[PDB]
Amino acid sequence: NIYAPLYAPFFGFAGCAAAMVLSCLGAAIGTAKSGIGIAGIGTFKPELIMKSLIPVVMSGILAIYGLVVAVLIAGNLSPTEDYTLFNGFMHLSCGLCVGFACLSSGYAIGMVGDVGVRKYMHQPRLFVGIVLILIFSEVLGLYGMIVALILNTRGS
Amino acid sequence: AGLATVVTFPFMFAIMFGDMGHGFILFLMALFLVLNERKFGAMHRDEIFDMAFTGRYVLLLMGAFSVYTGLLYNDIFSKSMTIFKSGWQWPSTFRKGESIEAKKTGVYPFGLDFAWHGTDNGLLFSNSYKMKLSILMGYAHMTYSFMFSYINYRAKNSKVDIIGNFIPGLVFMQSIFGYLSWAIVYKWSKD
Amino acid sequence: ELCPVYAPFFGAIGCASAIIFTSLGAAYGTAKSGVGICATCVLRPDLLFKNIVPVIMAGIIAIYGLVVSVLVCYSLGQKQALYTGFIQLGAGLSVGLSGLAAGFAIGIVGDAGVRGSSQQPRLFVGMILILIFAEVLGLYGLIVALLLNSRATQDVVC
Amino acid sequence: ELCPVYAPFFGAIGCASAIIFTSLGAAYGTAKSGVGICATCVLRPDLLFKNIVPVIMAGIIAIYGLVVSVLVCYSLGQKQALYTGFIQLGAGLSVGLSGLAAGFAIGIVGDAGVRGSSQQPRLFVGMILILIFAEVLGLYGLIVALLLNSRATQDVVC
Amino acid sequence: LCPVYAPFFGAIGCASAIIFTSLGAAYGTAKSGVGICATCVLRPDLLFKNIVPVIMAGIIAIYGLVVSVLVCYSLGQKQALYTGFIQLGAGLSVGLSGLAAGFAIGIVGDAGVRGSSQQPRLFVGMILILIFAEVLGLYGLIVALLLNSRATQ
Amino acid sequence: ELCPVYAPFFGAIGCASAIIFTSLGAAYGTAKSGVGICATCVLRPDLLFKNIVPVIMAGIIAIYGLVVSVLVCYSLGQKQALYTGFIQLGAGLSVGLSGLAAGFAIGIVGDAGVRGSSQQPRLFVGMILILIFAEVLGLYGLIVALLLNSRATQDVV
Amino acid sequence: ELCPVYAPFFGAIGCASAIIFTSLGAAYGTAKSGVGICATCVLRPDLLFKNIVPVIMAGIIAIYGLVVSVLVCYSLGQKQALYTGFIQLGAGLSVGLSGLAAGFAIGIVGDAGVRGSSQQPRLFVGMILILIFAEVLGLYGLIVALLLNSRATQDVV
Amino acid sequence: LCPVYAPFFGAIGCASAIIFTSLGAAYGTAKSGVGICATCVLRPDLLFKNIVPVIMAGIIAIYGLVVSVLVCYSLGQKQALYTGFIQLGAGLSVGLSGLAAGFAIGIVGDAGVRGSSQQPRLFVGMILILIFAEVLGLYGLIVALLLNSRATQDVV
Amino acid sequence: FSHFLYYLVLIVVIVYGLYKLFTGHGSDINFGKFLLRTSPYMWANLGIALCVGLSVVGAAWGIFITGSSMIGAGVRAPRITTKNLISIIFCEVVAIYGLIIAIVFSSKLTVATAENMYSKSNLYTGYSLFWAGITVGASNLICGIAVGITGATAAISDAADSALFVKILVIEIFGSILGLLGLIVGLLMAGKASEFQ
Amino acid sequence: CCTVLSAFGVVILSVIAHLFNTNHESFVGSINDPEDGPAVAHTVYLAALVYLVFFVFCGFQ
Amino acid sequence: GVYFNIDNGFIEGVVRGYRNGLLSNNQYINLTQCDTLEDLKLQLSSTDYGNFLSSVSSESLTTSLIQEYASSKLYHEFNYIRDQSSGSTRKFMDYITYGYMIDNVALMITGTIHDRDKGEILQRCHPLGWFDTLPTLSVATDLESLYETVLVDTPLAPYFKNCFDTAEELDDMNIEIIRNKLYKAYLEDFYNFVTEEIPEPAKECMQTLLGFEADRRSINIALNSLQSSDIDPDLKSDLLPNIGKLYPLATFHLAQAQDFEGVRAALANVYEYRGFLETGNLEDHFYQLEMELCRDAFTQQFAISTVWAWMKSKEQEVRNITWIAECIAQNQRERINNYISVY
Amino acid sequence: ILSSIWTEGLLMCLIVSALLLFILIVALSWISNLDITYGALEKS
Amino acid sequence: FYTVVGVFIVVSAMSVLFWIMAPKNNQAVWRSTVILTLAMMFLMWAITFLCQLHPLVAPRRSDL
Repeated sequence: NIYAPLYAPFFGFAGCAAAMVLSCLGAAIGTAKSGIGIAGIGTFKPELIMKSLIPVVMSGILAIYGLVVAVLIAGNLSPTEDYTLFNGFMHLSCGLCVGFACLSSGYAIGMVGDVGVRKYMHQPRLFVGIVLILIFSEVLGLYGMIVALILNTRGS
Repeated sequence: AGLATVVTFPFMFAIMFGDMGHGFILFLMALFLVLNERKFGAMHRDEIFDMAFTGRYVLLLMGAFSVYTGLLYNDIFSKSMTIFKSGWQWPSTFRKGESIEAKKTGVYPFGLDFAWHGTDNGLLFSNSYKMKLSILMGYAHMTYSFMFSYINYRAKNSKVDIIGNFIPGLVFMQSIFGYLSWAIVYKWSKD
Repeated sequence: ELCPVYAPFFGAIGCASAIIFTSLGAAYGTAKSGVGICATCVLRPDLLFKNIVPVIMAGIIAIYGLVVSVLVCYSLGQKQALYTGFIQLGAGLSVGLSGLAAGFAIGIVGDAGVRGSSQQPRLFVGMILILIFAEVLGLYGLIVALLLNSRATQDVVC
Repeated sequence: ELCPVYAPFFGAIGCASAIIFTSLGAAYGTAKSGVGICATCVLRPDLLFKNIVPVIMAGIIAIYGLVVSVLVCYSLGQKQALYTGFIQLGAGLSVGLSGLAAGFAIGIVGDAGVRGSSQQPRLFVGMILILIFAEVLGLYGLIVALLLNSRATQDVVC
Repeated sequence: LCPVYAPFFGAIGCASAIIFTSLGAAYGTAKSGVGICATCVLRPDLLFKNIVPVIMAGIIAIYGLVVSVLVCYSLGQKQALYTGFIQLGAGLSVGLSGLAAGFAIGIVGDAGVRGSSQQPRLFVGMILILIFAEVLGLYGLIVALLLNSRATQ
Repeated sequence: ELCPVYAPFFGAIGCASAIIFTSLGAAYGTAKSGVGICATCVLRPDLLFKNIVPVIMAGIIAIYGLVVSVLVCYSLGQKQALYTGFIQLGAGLSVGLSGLAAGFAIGIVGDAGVRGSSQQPRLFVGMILILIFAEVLGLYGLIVALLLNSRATQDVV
Repeated sequence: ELCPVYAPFFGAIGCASAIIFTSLGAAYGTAKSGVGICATCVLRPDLLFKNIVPVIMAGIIAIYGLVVSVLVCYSLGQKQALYTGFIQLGAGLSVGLSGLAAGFAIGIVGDAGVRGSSQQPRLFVGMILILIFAEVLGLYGLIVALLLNSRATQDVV
Repeated sequence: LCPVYAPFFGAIGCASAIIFTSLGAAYGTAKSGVGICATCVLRPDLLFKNIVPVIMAGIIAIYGLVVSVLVCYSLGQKQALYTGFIQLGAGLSVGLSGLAAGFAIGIVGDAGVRGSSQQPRLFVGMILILIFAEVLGLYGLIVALLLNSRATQDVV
Repeated sequence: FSHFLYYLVLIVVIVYGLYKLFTGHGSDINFGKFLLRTSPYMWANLGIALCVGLSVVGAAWGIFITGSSMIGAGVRAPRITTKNLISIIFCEVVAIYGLIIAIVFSSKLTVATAENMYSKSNLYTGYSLFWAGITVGASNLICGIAVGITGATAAISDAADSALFVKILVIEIFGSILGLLGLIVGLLMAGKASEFQ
Repeated sequence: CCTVLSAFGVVILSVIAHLFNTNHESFVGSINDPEDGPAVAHTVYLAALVYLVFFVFCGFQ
Repeated sequence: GVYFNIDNGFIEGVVRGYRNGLLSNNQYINLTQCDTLEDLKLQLSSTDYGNFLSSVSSESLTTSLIQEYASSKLYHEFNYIRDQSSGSTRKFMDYITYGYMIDNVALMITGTIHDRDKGEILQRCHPLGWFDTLPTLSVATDLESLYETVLVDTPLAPYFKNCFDTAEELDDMNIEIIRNKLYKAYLEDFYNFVTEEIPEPAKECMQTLLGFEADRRSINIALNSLQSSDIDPDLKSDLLPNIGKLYPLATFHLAQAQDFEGVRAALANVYEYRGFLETGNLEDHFYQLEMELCRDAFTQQFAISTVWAWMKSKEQEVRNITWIAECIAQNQRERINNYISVY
Repeated sequence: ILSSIWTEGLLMCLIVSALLLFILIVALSWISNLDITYGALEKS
Repeated sequence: FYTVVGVFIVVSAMSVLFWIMAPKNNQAVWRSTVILTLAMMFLMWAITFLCQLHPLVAPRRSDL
């Protein structure tokens, strides 16, 4: 079969790896850079820490976004079934458009939710705006996951 | 926790440090400190030798168990001991330089068998044995130290802590890794 | 010869790029402006919801990337023309690397605008107008990619 | 041979480049001059709709890129000459990488002009004068790209 | 099946197994020896108990030497690509692991021997941290000695 | 095919790199730890002849490179196997890029140690003890390269 | 095949390299240690001809590179073997890229030794001894390249 | 044996003989000129005594010029590839060694004319160090002349 | 100088690609035939070695990040130097993840017959072990660095006040989700891959 | 410390020489092992005597 | 924060430990309740100062000896942190001490115009701003023979770029000009060092802490020039630093500020310094804003600006302890709560 | 065939020797950034 | 396998006979050291005996 060559799972497992590595990279930037800002206010008003763990949770959801598409790419890969190069390019693209989506969303959550938590010890009215900017910066990875799911269902 | 440590720490040491030659050296340099503990007690000890002489009885057990387990292995300065009768016989008539197998006659009485020494696939068998050994001894150590939690919650007379932590912990640990440790023994039991 | 087997590669990376670079620009525009929002609403709490307009303005860039990437995704085929893959690659780059530019512009304008609008209340209308001039760049990229994607599969053959 | 299969690649990345490298110069001219408006109109907010002319002249070069991207887009085909792809790549680069220069010049001149036009109000007519020279650099690239694109499909064969 | 370029990967694996491990051990010796020399100018009686990080860095290089010696006894002119790439993997594993473990022992060791002169309760702390960083070289040595056993089968 | 024409290239690079990178390592060990000697023997020049041990232990690394370079040089040939060139490349790199590390460690430890040994004379024994662990790195590289070079032309065809 | 057309490329670039990298190392050793002479012989102008030792020991490196670039050159020739070109490239690199290291280690030691030996007169012998240990690196590169160049045309067909 | 792309290496050897020696001479002239024009503001009588590092820099460019002329007058269309390789080696030998000689002459000349106004006895030491720095380019000249003497010796 | 080489390699790649494309030979730069004809043992062994290498270079990274600040923060407050070792432990478990995945991958590493050597399954199980070693080593790298950073902040907030370590251990938990998710994905990727046959 | 190494040199090398003398298969039984047993035992037993000389000489220290 | 703890792991965690010894508001209220300097010593002995005045024993204990020893242990802690520093960190520690070297130069060359003895004008010098040729500034009077003899080998040598010596030797009027101009060139150089080589989290929060030093020095120069100076604005503009938040528009109006209203209307256009010149003690306004800028520099973790934010906070702590011990020794308690505590 | 010059074996030796040389350049840039704390070695 | 149960009987009966005959001076370390060490010795003996009772891998060597 000229449409299903034997090097096609290379681009599917590359889609798995780009969906997992870059999304957990974004999740790790988003949890580490924000945990810096949460622990920075550890002494000055310690009672605002357990309320401020939201940019850590919203960063950890970005790894679930990559986990879902990595499971759904790895479920379409078998050495006995035929696997087109179209399918491999499509899995490469759907991992690649969720990995950098979650990477950018994790950079945005990490840069927002430590400055916000670090200024939140002065003004206690910041929290609604902080959560709102975190929602706007966390739907960035949801957009990429939507594109990845539509692209996975299209390419198979 | 330092009353189950007195056997398990030298024994978990000896599983990692298994050799009758190095074990006898360590037992001998520990017994040198045990027999001379009166001249060394009234003496200024620097920190390294204070560490070594404060534990002159942890090293005696760490040598005494290392001799036992390196007699379970055939490892005497990485050599075998042809003490018992082997469970494997080699063929008598074979060409020089060819790969041959051994036929199983019986089972080796005490410890690992000495026909695995200069063997190509002996290291695969030692990998399987020592991996399953580590799994079963870790299972035994964990399910022994988990009963002490029940004895603690019983001495505190807290049935709420028992039914909330010990029983859902017991039938979670034993239903997965107790089943794994049983399955290793049952695969060893069948032919 | 005219619709080769490696032809959906260009359309696939064009569908990827319109999310990658667009979400990168939108993330810059949300992050750098949210730093200014969280830095100026310490002593100006009542301006907390007037200052979200840079962040919303940067989220519309990612919506622009989302629309074009979905509309490219629903034209990828196995027996696809190489012309179609080239057009989808061009339409993906045209949204991605222009939404990155508009996100850079909104991220650099919006934090200065929310830092000056807390000090001067009449600077808010100027901030909104400069952000419209900054968002229209990504709007131009979306216009180019929607006029371009409509030409993929018009006179394709073989 | 004279119109190969890979021939629309250069036309597609010339349609894409004429908005990419144009909008990422227009974004520099918007951002670098908008941080000079938002930092100046905190004390002189009556000059807000007068200092915004660098942002407008940075938005004009993005329209210069948009026109050339549309005119390169509507001359793409599956079976076009490789000469047409080379000409469209040349037109896209001529608009993009010269509108990038015009945007750099507008961005560097504009914030220096709006920070100085509030100390001396007779520097605004000098800012407009320098900024017309900074803005005609993209119009020259638009002239070159339109003279290329008029030559694209004139006497092409095969 | 057994090409002419197949002992390149085994020879370069035997090379890298001692090269990267000695780079890590050299970083762990030098950076933690700067801390020993800086600490023991005001409190010199801690000189021979602060010597533990350079000893652990030496144990790392011994772990790399073991893999290099055990790879170079399986090299031949006519070995397969299977043996060649499995010797390459056995080299890369202990190379990256000894390099990482030596960097970690070097960065933990000088901070530990500096905190041990101010607070005497940090000697047990730095030893218990450095033991976790020591066994990472063991974690690469395990994969190296497992890929060695699958060399000629 | 087993003995190609481009096969002495890897052998000549292995003969070169064994002396090149050990000369780099010994040069850093001489340089960095000789700056410390020249800085700390302007005040106490009586201990000039005992601070020279980082320089000597750095210069041992160049001898480690020289031995392997001579032993690779006297095994080169026009019609040698590609296996021999690969083994000589590996034995050149195993001494060179390990003695480079040993020379970095000797230079850093020697410069940190001869500066601290003039303020505390008890630090000299600790400096010697750390420099032995720094010099056995290059010794281990020497062992690896000798075990390769014994294997280089053994059963070649 | 065994003596191809591109074979003197490696020999000519080795003959170039053996003086290029050698002169670069000797230029670092001359410049870096001439800064120290021009800085300390303003206070002590009587020590000009005494502190000239690191510049001379930097020039001896360039002499080592010259005597290998004039021995590779007369062993060159059209339709020489590719083995000969590889050996000449290796002997070029062994002198050049190790005399580079020896020149680094002569310059950055000799500047500090000239800075120090104007304050302490007993530091001058230590400076000479460290510079001998830094110049024996280039001597080792010379020995490796001479033993290598001796085998360039030895029974080569 | 004498291919068509053979004078490319000879043209690069003719270029690189003057290019890198001019770069070295330009570094030496620049460093020494900054030295002179900062040390002869207060001491103008020793202006013409300090021009010797600039002369030592110019002799490096003369060394490059001589080799480039001798390589230029041995070029040809139907020359050997051996001749092109030898001319490339002779160009690089004088060029990248005159570059180093120019670096050394510039650094030594700057450091010597900035301190020779303070101590008048430092001039005969500066001349002596610049002799060792100029012999570094004389060595590349000797290697280039001995290469170019054998570029067409036994050539078919 | 590194930017000069990044530009030079890019210029050489563009000139070589346009020269190969203009002369009608642009299909000679053939990445698919490169994937079909390289040995699957390269990809398999390279994936195993990079799995256990890049797990350890993240584990050892996190160990020094939350070790050096633990020892610095323990000078005034030495009552953290044993309790806070769980931050070393959380960044150390990402190495045992890569180890127990590298051994499971090396179990799938046998000698394939030369007649079916570049087959469908043998090439599949080279690709799968390569990218499933990469996605575990890189995930454990990034997880080890993130847990090291969030443990270095915890080691100083512990020495500030004792009640803060419990609150900032939660961030280490959310950071150590990542290595376990890489552990899951690398087992799902090489789940259907067979041995070399 | 030479008396400890010398006592182990008596004991270990005497056991090794006895296991070469009796043709024990952990020392002779392989192809790569030496062929003649007592020929190796004769040169290991003399080393056992040399270490016994070192043990007696360092035993009076 | 990924490459910080290589060379700065131990350095930060000790400085973060030094931060926890900053006295809180309750530990200041417990100091304001004291009745005797001995009771204040025993109250400080329960903090992290413990037994620093142990070699005094209640008889020679004055309110200046507390300021001596409490700052001396600050200086020894700074030297311990500096001795463990290497690379860019050690250079950053040196650039902090350059600003104290400038003050010791300007204090050493005024003790020779007044012909005060050299052994007593050096015990008033600052211990962190020590260079090896600091006592040898008592050798000449004019600026050129103090630069070209002593101050060439000092690291203050690039900072003498605009000090024009017109062969008038020295009065007290131009030593302050030389001081302000050296501090101007130093603030320029250290801002360019922070912008150039210091990493990004410790860059933005150090540029603000250093631009505040520039703005405070600009306001103090432009406000002390009213009473004891009659200078031209073209010569006054060479004394104002150009790195701060206040430079491009407001230091011009501070240069031609001939009256107090020329300063006040110039500082009314800047947003965070307006209201400082209206009510209250201006020095307390600058010290309060300094502590509010040093407080939110500890809240960013992997930053070398924590050293600056620690030592300025610890200097404010020594100033607050000195003010309290001055209040409880002279029996004035009307303004004992005038300390500054953000910790 | 893949190529005649850039064959299947040369092109995957130049990937192994590029990965190893990348790790070497990274590790040498780590060891090159190693500086000594000189203030804890002087008298002052 | 019944020669593992037959050794478990004589180890368990010995441990029960030592639980009741431990010396009264240090009971909680006589019947804790000796009874646990018999358990661990029997566990490693049973593991090293059952791995060779029914083996799946035969010993294979070339040089003999």
